[PDB]
Amino acid sequence: KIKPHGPLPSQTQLAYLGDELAAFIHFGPNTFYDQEWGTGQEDPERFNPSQLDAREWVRVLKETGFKKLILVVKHHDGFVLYPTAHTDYSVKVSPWRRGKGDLLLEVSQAATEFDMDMGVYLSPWDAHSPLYHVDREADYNAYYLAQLKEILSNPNYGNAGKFAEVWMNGARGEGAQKVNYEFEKWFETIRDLQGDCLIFSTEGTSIRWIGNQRGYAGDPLWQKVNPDKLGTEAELNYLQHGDPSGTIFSIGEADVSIRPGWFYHEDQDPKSLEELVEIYFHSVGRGTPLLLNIPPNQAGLFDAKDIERLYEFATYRNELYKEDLALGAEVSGPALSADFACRHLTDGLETSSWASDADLPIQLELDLGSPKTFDVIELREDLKLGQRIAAFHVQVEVDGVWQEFGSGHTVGYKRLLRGAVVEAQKIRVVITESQALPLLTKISLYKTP
Amino acid sequence: KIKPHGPLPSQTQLAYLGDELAAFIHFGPNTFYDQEWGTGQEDPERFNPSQLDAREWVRVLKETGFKKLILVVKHHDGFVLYPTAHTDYSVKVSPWRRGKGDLLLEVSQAATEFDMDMGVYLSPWDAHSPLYHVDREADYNAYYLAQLKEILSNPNYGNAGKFAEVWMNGARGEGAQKVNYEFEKWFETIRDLQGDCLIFSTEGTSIRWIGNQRGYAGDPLWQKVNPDKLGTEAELNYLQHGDPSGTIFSIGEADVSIRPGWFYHEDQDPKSLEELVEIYFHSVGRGTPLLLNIPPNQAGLFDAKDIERLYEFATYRNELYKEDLALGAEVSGPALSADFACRHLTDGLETSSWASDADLPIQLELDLGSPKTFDVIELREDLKLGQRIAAFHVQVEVDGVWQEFGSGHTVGYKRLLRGAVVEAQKIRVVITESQALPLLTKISLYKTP
Ligand SMILES: CC(=O)N[C@@H]1[C@@H](O[C@@H]2O[C@@H](C)[C@@H](O)[C@@H](O)[C@@H]2O)[C@H](O[C@@H]2O[C@H](CO)[C@H](O)[C@H](O)[C@H]2O[C@@H]2O[C@@H](C)[C@@H](O)[C@@H](O)[C@@H]2O)[C@@H](CO)O[C@@H]1O
Ligand SMILES: CC(=O)N[C@@H]1[C@@H](O[C@@H]2O[C@@H](C)[C@@H](O)[C@@H](O)[C@@H]2O)[C@H](O[C@@H]2O[C@H](CO)[C@H](O)[C@H](O)[C@H]2O[C@@H]2O[C@@H](C)[C@@H](O)[C@@H](O)[C@@H]2O)[C@@H](CO)O[C@@H]1O
Repeated sequence: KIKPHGPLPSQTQLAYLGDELAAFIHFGPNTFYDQEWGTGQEDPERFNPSQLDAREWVRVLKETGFKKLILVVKHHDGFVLYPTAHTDYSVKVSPWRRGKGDLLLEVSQAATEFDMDMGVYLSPWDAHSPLYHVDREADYNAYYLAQLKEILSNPNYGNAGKFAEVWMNGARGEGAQKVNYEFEKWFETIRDLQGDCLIFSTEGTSIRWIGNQRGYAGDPLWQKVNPDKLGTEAELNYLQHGDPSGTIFSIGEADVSIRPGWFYHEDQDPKSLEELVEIYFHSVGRGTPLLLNIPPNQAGLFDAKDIERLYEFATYRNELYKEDLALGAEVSGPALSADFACRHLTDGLETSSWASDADLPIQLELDLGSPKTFDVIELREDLKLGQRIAAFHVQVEVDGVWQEFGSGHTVGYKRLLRGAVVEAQKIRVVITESQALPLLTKISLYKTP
Repeated sequence: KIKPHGPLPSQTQLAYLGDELAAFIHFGPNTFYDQEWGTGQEDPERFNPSQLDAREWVRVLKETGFKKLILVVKHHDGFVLYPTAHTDYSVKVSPWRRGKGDLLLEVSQAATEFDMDMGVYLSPWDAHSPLYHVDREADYNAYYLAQLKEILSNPNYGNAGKFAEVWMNGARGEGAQKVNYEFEKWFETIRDLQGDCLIFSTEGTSIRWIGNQRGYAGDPLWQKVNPDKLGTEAELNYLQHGDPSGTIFSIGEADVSIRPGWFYHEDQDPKSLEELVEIYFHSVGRGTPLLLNIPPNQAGLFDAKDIERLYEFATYRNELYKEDLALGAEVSGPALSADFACRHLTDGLETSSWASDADLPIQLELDLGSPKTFDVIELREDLKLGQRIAAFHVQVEVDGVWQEFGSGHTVGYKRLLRGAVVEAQKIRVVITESQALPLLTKISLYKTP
């Protein structure tokens, strides 16, 4: 047996890493006020998306490869998009659905139909609530917690009653009240109702912020941190790269809007395909999920251009992965045992993996059997045994000279590394630094479309 | 009052950093044999450029903003491109210029005319020389040394007899003799003849390899290293990022070819303008020089496409820097003294700088006086006092919300950081990690053409 190394991921964490793509939905009063942050003074009468079709949101996301939908149900403005018992500042007083509307239910029904996992974003900062004050913070915490209970205990919310992620945004305006949150009590309730449901927060939960809203994970990206170096004043580079000596497994989730803003603005356009592809390689291609925000318009529909762009992005990915040019390639180099043999890297069996306790550097050489043309290499670690690799490089033989293809720090769950398009038959993967004996589950090669 | 921090750059190091752009020329038997490496078996009869014109090489490089030209005078194949006294394997037995050719002379004459600084590449690995053998190590070292003297002592070579850089490539083929080099003796002779002349080597000299041939400097890029971690087995990431605790100032030179290969190949084309721009931002824009290789063809001329590409590249840079949108902006934040005032960051005077010993984070806010449109910020440290900054980020105010523009690790001699195109009047530069109290000499803003 190989012993584990470092902090190990939970099954829910591994599941998210495997899923890769999640969608965010920011929609609410801000959409009608053409703004990014609201004050809590917005008029509920303005909230009337009469053409809203939550099933279309879910259908398009499902068809374009998203595996989770994180819905904003209360942004910083404090307007609640389901009929909570706990405030009057909700859809109950809006004309939408004649006051009888429940956006969390509408989305949940569609998600259940499509087997789309659900997340829920409930803003800690609340610019509306009279309880949002240091002098009333116990009451505000009870309000927040009561809403968690309403959302997470109702079998009609979630994907068949299940939530996969809870989002606790760390943002608060200059000159807001400095309310402190009862995080542990909140986390306890989340477990009680939803088990190992992932939580995004400023604290030492299973998901952290990557430290930017550009969709950019660092290299290295260690999916681990020490919770005592988080909080609202966590260093951006600490979030972006993680901690080589981290004590908990932590996914640095890469959130980014398809538009400049999180909410829909008529005068904005979605990112180009080119732009989304760069994001993809720097998020999913660095071993962390991409959480891409798609904001419905004032009608309650995704914008036509955004929809087109999501199908274009899905096509791109489907084409990228159409053929693994490394499948069945002969692999040589050191290997711990037959059970961890080199051939496990290209055998297309996800139940087989390679490992070596040899001295570094470790050099794996692939022979594709004939010259093939590629510009992407994919490597994967076995994170059930912990993240280990800290430096590697790749070379390709060109006219009898071993030339560089590219280099990196970490591998993680999955690392895509691009290089110049090359026609080659022999490739070397060289592991040069690792915290423990390296394991890899797969080496793949692709040509970008 | 301010004490220096860390290893300080030499005058020659600072001059190169200020110059930013160097050209490389790989030309020789390999050009005629359509290969990247040679064996020393190449036939000197075949070395016969129809129309070589070094003045044209120099003219174009000068007009396109290059400040130094590093010329290969002997590649791994061992063929010497000046009439050396120390081997018969040279242009003396070539039909070029009826056996009387001297490529170093032709280049130096033109370089002297155009005041183009000169570098020389003399390959340590020599596949031809009968002295290149462990049994004949001292004889090979004496051969290499004698050639350094031929090159570096002759007033007709260099820019008016001066060389700015000597290049000692670390590459050697796997099969080759394991000759060791008399580095210290070589460096002493280089100092005797050429003073502070920069040296690129695998050892602890003034220039190191960045660790790839893609034109990519890391972030961070510490322009310093510990010589005990260099040699041929230096880790690539160590070269690419430098050493936060480095003991010598070291420029990680970013060398890259305009083509896939270093030598000219008929079937290859130059990089796009877009590709060169990306390289630029990741080399010069991360505080290190770009050394761009332009290989003459079999006629001894630069390819017409390569030339056009060099002009397009120069045009781009000229446009980019045409207007500094931050000039004269009001700058607020902590400052060490009147001598180090905030206003020095945008006063246009290269002799005024800012510093602060305030507790981190240090926040500098610029007010441009009116909304301006930009997508690049430039920061510079004062490396005469040592490299210090280890983390910073930049924010811009958009509709009363402070939004991120971008973040990084190091600044160094010069850091360009691109962000989404924004129209803003107010920007914040926030320094969050620094090895000693931070200094900056300038903040500039540009719009990419
Ligand atoms: C309008 C806008 O761009 N605001 C950002 C703010 O984004 C927040 O998160 C996004 C997803 C969206 O819901 C926004 O409306 C919301 O304000 C950024 O806040 C960070 O957001 C990330 C998620 O991307 C985390 O939630 C993180 O904890 C937030 O940073 C915290 O709060 C900031 C105000 C700072 O105090 C920061 O140091 C904290 O960690 C902030 C990022 O600076 O930038 C705009 O405010
Ligand atoms: C054909 C080719 O691409 N060769 C590279 C080789 O490039 C060398 O340098 C360039 C500029 C050109 O003159 C090539 O003909 C020449 O072989 C690379 O060698 C590294 O080169 C850099 C400069 O870019 C430094 O000179 C560095 O010291 C070299 O690496 C050393 O030698 C290698 C063979 C490895 O042992 C390496 O770890 C050493 O540092 C190498 C890079 O691996 O790749 C091709 O051979």
